[PDB]
Amino acid sequence: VKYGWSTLPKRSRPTRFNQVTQGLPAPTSGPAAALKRREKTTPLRTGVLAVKKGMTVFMGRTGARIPCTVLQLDRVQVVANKTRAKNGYWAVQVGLGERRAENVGAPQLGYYEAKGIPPKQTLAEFKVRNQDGLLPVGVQLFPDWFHVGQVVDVRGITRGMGFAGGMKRHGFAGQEASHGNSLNHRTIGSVGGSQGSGSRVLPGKKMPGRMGAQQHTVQNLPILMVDNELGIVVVKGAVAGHKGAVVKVQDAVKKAPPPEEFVEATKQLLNERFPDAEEKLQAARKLHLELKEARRQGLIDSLIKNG
Amino acid sequence: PKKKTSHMKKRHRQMAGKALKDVTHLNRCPACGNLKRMHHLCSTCLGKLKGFMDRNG
Amino acid sequence: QSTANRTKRMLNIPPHESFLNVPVEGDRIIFNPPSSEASVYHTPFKFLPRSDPRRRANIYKLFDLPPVLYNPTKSYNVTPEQVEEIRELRAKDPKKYSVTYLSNKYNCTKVFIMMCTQAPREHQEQHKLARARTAENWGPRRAAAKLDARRRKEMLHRGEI
Amino acid sequence: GKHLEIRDPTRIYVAETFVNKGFTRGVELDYRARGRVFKMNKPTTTMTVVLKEEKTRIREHQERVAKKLRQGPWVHLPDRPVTSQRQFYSW
Amino acid sequence: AGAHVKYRHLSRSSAHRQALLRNLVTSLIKNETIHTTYPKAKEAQRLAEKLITLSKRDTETARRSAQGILYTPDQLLPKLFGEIRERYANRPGGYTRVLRTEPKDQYSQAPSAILELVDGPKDMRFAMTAATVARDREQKTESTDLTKKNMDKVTRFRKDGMRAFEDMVASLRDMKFTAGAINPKEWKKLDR
Amino acid sequence: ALPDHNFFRIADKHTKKTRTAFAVFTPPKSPTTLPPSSVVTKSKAFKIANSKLPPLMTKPPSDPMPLLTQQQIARMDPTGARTALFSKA
RNA sequence: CAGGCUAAUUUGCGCAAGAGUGUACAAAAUGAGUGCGCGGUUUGGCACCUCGAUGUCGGCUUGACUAAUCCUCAUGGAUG
RNA sequence: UCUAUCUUCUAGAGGGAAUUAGAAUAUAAUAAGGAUUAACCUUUGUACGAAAGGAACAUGGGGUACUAUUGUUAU
RNA sequence: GUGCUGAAAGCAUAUAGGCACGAAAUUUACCUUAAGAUAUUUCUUAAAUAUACGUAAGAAAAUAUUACGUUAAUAGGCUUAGUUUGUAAGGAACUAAGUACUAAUUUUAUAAAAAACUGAAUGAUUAAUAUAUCUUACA
Ligand SMILES: [K+]
Ligand SMILES: [K+]
Ligand SMILES: [Mg+2]
Ligand SMILES: [Mg+2]
Ligand SMILES: [Mg+2]
Ligand SMILES: [Mg+2]
Ligand SMILES: [Mg+2]
Ligand SMILES: [Mg+2]
Ligand SMILES: [Mg+2]
Ligand SMILES: [Mg+2]
Ligand SMILES: [Mg+2]
Ligand SMILES: [Mg+2]
Ligand SMILES: [Mg+2]
Ligand SMILES: [Mg+2]
Ligand SMILES: [Mg+2]
Ligand SMILES: [Mg+2]
Ligand SMILES: [Mg+2]
Ligand SMILES: [Mg+2]
Ligand SMILES: [Mg+2]
Ligand SMILES: [Mg+2]
Ligand SMILES: [Mg+2]
Ligand SMILES: [Mg+2]
Ligand SMILES: [Zn+2]
Repeated sequence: VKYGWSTLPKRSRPTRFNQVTQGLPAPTSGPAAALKRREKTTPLRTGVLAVKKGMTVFMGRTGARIPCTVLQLDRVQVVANKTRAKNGYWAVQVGLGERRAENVGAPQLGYYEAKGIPPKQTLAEFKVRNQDGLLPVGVQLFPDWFHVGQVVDVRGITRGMGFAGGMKRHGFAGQEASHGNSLNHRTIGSVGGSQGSGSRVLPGKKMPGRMGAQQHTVQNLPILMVDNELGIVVVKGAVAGHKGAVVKVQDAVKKAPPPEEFVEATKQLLNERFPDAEEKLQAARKLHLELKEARRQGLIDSLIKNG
Repeated sequence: PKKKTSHMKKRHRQMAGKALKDVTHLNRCPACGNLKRMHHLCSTCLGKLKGFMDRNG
Repeated sequence: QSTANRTKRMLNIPPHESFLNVPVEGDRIIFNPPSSEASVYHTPFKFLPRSDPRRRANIYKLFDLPPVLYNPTKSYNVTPEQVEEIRELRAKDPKKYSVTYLSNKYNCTKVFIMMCTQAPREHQEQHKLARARTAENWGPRRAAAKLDARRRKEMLHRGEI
Repeated sequence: GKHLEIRDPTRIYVAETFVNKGFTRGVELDYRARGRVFKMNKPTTTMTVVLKEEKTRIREHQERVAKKLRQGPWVHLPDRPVTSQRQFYSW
Repeated sequence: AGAHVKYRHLSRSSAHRQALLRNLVTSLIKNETIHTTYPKAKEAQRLAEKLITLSKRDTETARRSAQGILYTPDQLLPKLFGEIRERYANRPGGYTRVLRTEPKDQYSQAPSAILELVDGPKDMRFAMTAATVARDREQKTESTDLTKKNMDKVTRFRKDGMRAFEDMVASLRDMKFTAGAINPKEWKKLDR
Repeated sequence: ALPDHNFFRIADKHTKKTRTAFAVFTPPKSPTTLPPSSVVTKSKAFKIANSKLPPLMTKPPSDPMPLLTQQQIARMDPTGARTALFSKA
């Protein structure tokens, strides 16, 4: 084997031929069984991409001081919906910020060209529970996407720390300071046993190396403030990363989804702020074919200088 | 060392990914046309202009 | 193995079951049709001259059909007068009256339209160039697989495949 | 495998090149601890360049191309040899 | 493990690094230009642009802080609050220009640069842009947009401006400085 | 219905020809504000924070921290006597 | 010295049987002198084997594994 | 006393073969690891008990923000 | 460990057969790295793309990773507001915002060779032929 208990060649595609409608037992693995054992945890609604702007305190009336982190939403749009019949799972692709057309590549320029969206800075997918979580492509998400008191999870890349030792990386105690120690104060000491333990270093052994610059999730962080004009969503506690880094905010998996009324009001606000999200998308898709066909033939110069 | 490194395992260490990289960031100089590094000042025109400003001024 | 003799024993394959029924007494001629492809020197009885005296019964007699693959049917729907119209149209507007247009109009096979008429040289040279300009858009990997298809077809007809 | 476009077949290029080692430039003494001394040989070396014209590369390419069109095409069912001889028929 | 470096340490002690920067800024004013390594030219560039900012202040504290950076104030302060103060009176910052150059020391092959004072008697970009214009006129070529963009940079804030630039071009053509210059139309036909 | 867009062109440096061009979409130049939403929900557990929506598809203030400190000071000090009692005067 | 073979002995255990104790009543608990065993920790025997040792071991750093369980979790028996 | 050659190990890279012409971006099945403690109040001082004593079960103890909950005063 | 139904074996039995309760252990869940199928009405006919160089950084032993390069706020400078020092003076490592003042800056830099086989479905264009004889036509 290479990964797990399967000896199947990686180039073989037998999935469609083993169907439960033919009387076979529903497999315990596979995309279907993976979604069924995550149905409760999976968030009902999509998330938003936000930029960490700094830390502060939320002073409340009558005496409450609550340390909080400020996350700003900078033109958060819906770029693509990942359905189960096309991708194998439900998710929404969200975009953040903007990027200069010259820096965006042609493969991606034609990707946004087929949607009517300006090129974004970053893209990220948020898994939703079912088809009710998919939103129209091209709608902007504002801080009001959440409500005050709603607990969320913030996923961000932690601060980089380069090559760390044993103390900072794994919390090793180190050795003595002055009682005869010899050049071994912050070193890791023993790395194993002897011939009875395999005459080798055991896989998974803790050693110095690079630390940081990895994704970290902080769960169950309430929402203390929601300001649309500023574009910020103030969350309690600390968040991973530096100021100016993009983080992913979504409902908490270990907490019940927001009430049915809220999940519907937020969806009802996208139909008001953007009454025509499909007409603007179908028009962009209709234009992409004309330009894609002009590029193929080689007459793209004519359309550019048409008006 | 426990053993002597063979001709194969020593040739891997010496040349596998350690081939000298060809400098390709070369542009011509506007004043004289001579080849120079990109974003850098011509060495033959620097000395000549640097000496031309020392005689007359 | 260690020796060549030891290798011959590990790689042994026994002879056919038929050869292992040795007669205890006397000699016997047995029928052992082999499970192999017959050569072209085993002339079928239909290709033997009536004069030839070796046309015996099957050796089985001395002791439905498979699925169709290609059963064509020839049809003659073009009268002599219609062969003159094909020669007029083709020579008048060879771009509008192609062999496909004329084939569908007269209900004929595309090859036949070429048997009775030929496009002007200017038009013929225009077709070879189009396919010649198409053979320059092929990379080294596609142009090598397109040449192999042309060699495997000539080899097939030389008895080499 | 590098693709070139030769407009001047007389252009000189570096066909071959190898480095050899020559005599010993000098000898330095390495004074270590414990009154130990070691000899350090200063090396001198040479290089050989074999210069050829671009006509050699245009000829060597035509040979490689002719050797690739001489190995024949790929056939689906090849006639591989059976390398064991036995004094009986197995079929 | 700790914080990042605030600036370059240049493998020197604290006091040795404060004297190295005061010497490069002293030679920059005295000579109007210096040819040193790139990391040294980029660390003194921040101290030379802050010393010319003190020369544009009317307080006495600036006159005392300028005395605490130079190493011969009695001989260089009159030049700082004199010629230099008048030169950079109307410029909003950016008084120095660091230009990358080929190694000054070939032994170590350490990348070098040229730190200079813009609009100065030894401005190397004002002369290199004058040599380009001299060649273009002397070969009936058309200046490139980058040459036109550099021609205006070296003549916008300069006192004489275009007149001083046309004189440099005239002095480089009467000297035949552009003799043997490869025409820009023959650069695509050259390999060596 | 077709939103505004501009064309980005990728040209060759060898032949000076258009290799491929795309229609880059740009957000509305004049930002369009919309009337107040009519979605009113009554629930004790939550409130929709749709008080003041900004113009659609516009960059928010880069530094909301100093703007946020003046919102809490104006909420924790509606008069200013506390802010002035420790000012630099 | 460690490793190797053995298991007399052990501060390592299990099972079988049941004199006896348990006011009564063998097996709630308890279990004389014994039998059948597992295991390789202590003290030993041997000597295949020259090597880091005579307290063969202590502390520190860092482990990995075992389960015959001190704590935390589920649970049968207990005229006692 | 020892500047680590080899295997193992911790990190990070050069090249690569991919259903296969090559890419940009977002990515699933799956794989390998990580996290892993305990206590206290709360039973109608209830069941049980002559009394002295005294449980099991279950809920809650995120809020001087939201919310939940319990009180306090005003309507 | 504790049950329901229930026979072999008229009884009994949570024994076979048919259902079930049940632990800090296991599995999932949760989190991270890895994996790289797939997706886009995505791009590319000698490119798409990547690299190099230059200004850098949420990255950092090298390498790699993530931006930017004038149609530009990447870094430095300058300016204002903060913060700090202190006489509400004078300064300043620092933070934020603004500002093209300085540097991303010389005349087609480098790498990238680029659509296999069989079956099925479905188009376009074309002599996609053979045999007899040595002359034939024109002037
Ligand atoms: K020490
Ligand atoms: K039981
Ligand atoms: Mg960092
Ligand atoms: Mg310590
Ligand atoms: Mg082993
Ligand atoms: Mg080993
Ligand atoms: Mg000595
Ligand atoms: Mg040094
Ligand atoms: Mg000192
Ligand atoms: Mg008794
Ligand atoms: Mg126990
Ligand atoms: Mg009991
Ligand atoms: Mg090594
Ligand atoms: Mg996964
Ligand atoms: Mg617990
Ligand atoms: Mg309260
Ligand atoms: Mg029964
Ligand atoms: Mg029963
Ligand atoms: Mg496509
Ligand atoms: Mg290119
Ligand atoms: Mg570095
Ligand atoms: Mg700046
Ligand atoms: Zn020059």
